[PDB]
Amino acid sequence: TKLKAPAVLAYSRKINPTNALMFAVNWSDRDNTTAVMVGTKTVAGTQSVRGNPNDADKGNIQTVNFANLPHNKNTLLVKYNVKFVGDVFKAELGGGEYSNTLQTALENTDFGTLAYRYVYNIAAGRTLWRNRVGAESIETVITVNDQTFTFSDLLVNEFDEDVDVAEIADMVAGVLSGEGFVTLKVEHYMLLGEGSEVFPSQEFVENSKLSKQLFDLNGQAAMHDQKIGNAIRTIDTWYEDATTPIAVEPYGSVVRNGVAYRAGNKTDLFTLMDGAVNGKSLTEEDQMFVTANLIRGGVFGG
Amino acid sequence: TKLKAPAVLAYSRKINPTNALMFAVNWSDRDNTTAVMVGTKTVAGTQSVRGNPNDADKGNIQTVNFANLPHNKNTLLVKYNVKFVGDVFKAELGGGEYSNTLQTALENTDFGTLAYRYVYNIAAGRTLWRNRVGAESIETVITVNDQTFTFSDLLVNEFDEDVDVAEIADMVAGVLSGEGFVTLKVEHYMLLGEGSEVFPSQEFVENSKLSKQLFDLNGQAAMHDQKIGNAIRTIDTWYEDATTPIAVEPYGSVVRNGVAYRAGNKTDLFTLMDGAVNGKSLTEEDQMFVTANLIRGGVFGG
Amino acid sequence: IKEMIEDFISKGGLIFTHSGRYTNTNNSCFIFNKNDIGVDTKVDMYTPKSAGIKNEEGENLWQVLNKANMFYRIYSGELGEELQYLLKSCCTAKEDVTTLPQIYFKNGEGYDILVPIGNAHNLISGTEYLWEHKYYNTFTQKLGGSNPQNCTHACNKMRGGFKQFNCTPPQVE
Amino acid sequence: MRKFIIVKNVKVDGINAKSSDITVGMPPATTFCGLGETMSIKTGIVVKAVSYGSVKFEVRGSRFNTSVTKFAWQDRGNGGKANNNSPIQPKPLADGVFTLCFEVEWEDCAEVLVDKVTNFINTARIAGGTIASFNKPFVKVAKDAEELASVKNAMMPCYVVVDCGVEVNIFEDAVNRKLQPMVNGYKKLEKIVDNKHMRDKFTPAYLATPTYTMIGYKMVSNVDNFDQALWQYGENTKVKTIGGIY
DNA sequence: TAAGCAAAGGGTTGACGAAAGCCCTTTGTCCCT
DNA sequence: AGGGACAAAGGGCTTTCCATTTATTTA
Repeated sequence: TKLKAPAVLAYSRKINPTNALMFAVNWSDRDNTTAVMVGTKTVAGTQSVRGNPNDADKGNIQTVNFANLPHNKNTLLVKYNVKFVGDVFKAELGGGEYSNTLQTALENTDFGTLAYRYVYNIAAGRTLWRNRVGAESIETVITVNDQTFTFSDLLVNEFDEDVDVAEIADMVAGVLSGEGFVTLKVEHYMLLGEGSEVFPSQEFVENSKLSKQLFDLNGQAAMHDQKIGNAIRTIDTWYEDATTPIAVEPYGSVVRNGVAYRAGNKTDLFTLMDGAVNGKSLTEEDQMFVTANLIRGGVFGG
Repeated sequence: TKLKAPAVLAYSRKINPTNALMFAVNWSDRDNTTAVMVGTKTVAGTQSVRGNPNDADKGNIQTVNFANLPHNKNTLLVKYNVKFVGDVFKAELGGGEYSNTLQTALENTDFGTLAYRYVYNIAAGRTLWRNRVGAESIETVITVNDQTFTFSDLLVNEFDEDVDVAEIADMVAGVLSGEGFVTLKVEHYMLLGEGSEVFPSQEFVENSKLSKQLFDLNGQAAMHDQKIGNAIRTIDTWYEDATTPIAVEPYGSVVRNGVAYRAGNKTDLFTLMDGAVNGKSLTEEDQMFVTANLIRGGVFGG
Repeated sequence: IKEMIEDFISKGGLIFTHSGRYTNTNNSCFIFNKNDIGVDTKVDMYTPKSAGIKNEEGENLWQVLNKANMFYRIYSGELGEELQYLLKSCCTAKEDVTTLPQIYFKNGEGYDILVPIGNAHNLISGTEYLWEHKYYNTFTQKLGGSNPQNCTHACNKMRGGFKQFNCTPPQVE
Repeated sequence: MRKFIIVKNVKVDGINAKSSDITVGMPPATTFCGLGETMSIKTGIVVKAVSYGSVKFEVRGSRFNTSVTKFAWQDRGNGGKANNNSPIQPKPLADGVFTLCFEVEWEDCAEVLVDKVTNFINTARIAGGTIASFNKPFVKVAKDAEELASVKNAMMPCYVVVDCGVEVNIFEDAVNRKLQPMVNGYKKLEKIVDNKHMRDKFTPAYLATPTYTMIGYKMVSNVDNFDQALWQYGENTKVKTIGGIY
């Protein structure tokens, strides 16, 4: 008949990115790392809503948090650590016959191209979300277990094949397919131009004076760890009218566009599991989607 | 004989743990310590709920308590104490009779194996369950009655014999076999990475503001004491089809997984007490489990 | 009132001003102390799996007997012996000590074993007095878990739960 | 000639906060006055009075809901009912740093009292709590109020508890004055007919109901009388204060 | 010292049930041929 | 002399009955 997820089936994080930090460096010298800090400036713009055409002559004012490269340096440095953990399938919470029948039905996935797309997203620098634009050249350096690599140009929308991402893909694919962890200490260098604007992650502010407050650790501009871990997993290219590599979620849902790319057409992850536990043959490019959501996380309820 | 069990039976807990405390230190100079301050961040994600595919193109920003190491230190320090109390044969409720004919029927069991598994479970780092996962190098320091031992690497899943742990095993088995107390101050050190994420205990709460709340001592990250005592309790490899150690439960059920091993197959507690009271000779791999229940403590119905 | 009181005695039929059901749902101990009942005091109500019949507005036996000393005008006895005797046939003593705290006290030259059981008026006057009159330091609890209607009918009626005081002193800086 | 023994900065962990179904948080004065009888019976040192402060205290849980661990399945009759989580009835716990003062008469050198309370701390539990770290006890001698003020100046910093008394009843007094109630005594209701389910089988057992009182949390450097802060056994099955109502 | 301090979009879901009733089985208690 | 009936005693599973405020709110 049917096997169902346990009322409780929770899947812990198999990626642990640290919240990235934003530093200011020069281009020719990268050792004088000086914190880009969150400063609080004030804007005096316009009252311009789609509604309320009467209020179009009275200027609004709010205090926003801004972060720029200081006017002696022309490179933004983004420093983080990402821990790719193994023990992918073992259900943290939950875990009986919907964790083990998934193991006997999901041991033959493609971990290699999975790890290739994840290390490509770090290497092509899609982890910045706004600092790519207005940048002449990007240099992303990755250090794993006392070895260092440098990446100059990778067009991010099409996952090209090269030789300096592929061996890190072998390490990460070996560390998800078994036990353990692999630590990527990654530094992104962007020649944004002299004294340009950097874009940290905004925090939620619940009824505060600041209309725009950036993420802050010790007075200094920083980006959210879950924003980094969002941008590791923008690998999903197996949905209806496959196009952009969007972030992988059980409904294929980007909340900026307000449309879920895998929902309501029998393609979602949840659906793509009950057949797997029931024993149907999962194809080569959607069990990899299921495994990418295993290494994402989430709750798998009743 | 042919006598009936008491309808209620009370046992004191003879493994009394203290709640863990969390600090951030560097891997070389451990003196420069600071508490891991539990903060509250707010995360904007997708719905990602089982079923409900119609409202799967909407966000859900919720407040989550987080606890990260600061980005000047890469080491997580843990600190707590354990007390073992002798005279485990005195029933709180229950004066004796049934208790006495079980007590003199359980004088020839293996206290040393239980003692070694307890001190091996706290030595290997089972007391952590998420901060051990991803650490570059763990180490443990145990200070008991003015002597100090230090361990570097132990396999948590497999109980492997070594000479450094057997002295602590005998020194707590002496208290366990007779009467008295022994208290050990335990510290754990983990190279996790620069500004990594730690995992304190989460509270049981339906809090209206915080979704996932981490436990605090005036803001400092901390675990539950019974979270520690569950991992020291986790010894059971004597149930049928045993592969992993589970917590001592009278029905052999862990509730995170949602299954029950020892229940309903003439293996659980309330059949084995009736067997041992009525003169039936027990299996030589069952008697240390019965003992374990007692030291963990417990009331027992009818 | 007569038909659902008759349904109550045909049911399990227990009323009480003191219980240990609030400490643990496996209690089944019930005593109606007499001398402590004053005009504004409140009483909870148990029958098996919290059953009952409404009074054609969704109104069960509880708020009936609880609403402003309704019970008093049958307990003092201005409503006749016909209702009062059938009311008095329900308040029985039920003893049980299992899964309850059992502590000691130093009496005169010796110790005394005694079981702490809870009070009926305190929970309901807590829900109706810390709430309505603006005391802003309390904890809100729900007993039991996902199915709270197992204990009593008081448990069944309001699902917001009772209120305790906070016992957190200010700490040293 | 009275003697005082002091337990400073004792870390209590696992202490269940449910003093009653209506007072949660600190355990009642029955707990800390029965600690004296616990060392009077287990050890043998006669304890006549007790006082307590709080260096720190926190009940485990959030701001309006404090709550309870997932229960075990430690009951007979739940053979197939073990795969599910638990039946969960509320039992909130706490953790705190406390100071304790005991009134003892010793008639012996003070080098035995410290060890004799030290080995009792390691085996007893503070209302289900676990002692983590505690300072070394020391013996204080006071014969008047001037030398009792030397006891007053050495508990700095702590927040001691003094009696305050009830005006008419509990929740009304908790509202208009904004004070704190806690249990100070127990009233006998009914005697259990059979003693086969007791833990002693000889002493008669009576059902009890908790009687409450109002208190006050005071800075230890600002209390006029320590005997206003000490607590002891009373009558009948109650506790009271040496110094009376503050 | 004086005049003016924005808008939408969402805010999770999963476990957390004692007692009466209804059958099923087992072993105290008693029976002759 | 021992299986078979007579019946108590545990034991698994099966409903069940709910409806108030959902708090606000921190020193």
